[PDB]
Amino acid sequence: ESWVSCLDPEQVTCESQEGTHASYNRKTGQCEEQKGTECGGGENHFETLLKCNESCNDAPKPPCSLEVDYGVGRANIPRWYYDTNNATCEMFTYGGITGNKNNFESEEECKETCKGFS
Repeated sequence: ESWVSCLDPEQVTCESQEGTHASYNRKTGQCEEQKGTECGGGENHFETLLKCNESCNDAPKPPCSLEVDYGVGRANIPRWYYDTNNATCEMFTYGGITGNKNNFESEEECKETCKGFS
């Protein structure tokens, strides 16, 4: 149940080693890379960003509880994301770069999952 690590307190960074790891930052609602080797904190850390993303995709946490993330690529794939700041579903240009749980195929899906569709 690696999705547990996703929903655990963030792993604390470390200035001992130069090695880096992935961790789900609840303040931004996305997986981020940071330097450190398990120098205290929670179990919220992963081998890489893909492992983090997949773990947080398997997490029960509603997609509407995460912020908009359509990647930072240069693709042009229309997809729907929930805006947590304006509390509304909008279409964004998917860049093709990973993402997070907040990722919908349709406006209906977005709204219904905010209602609590599961």
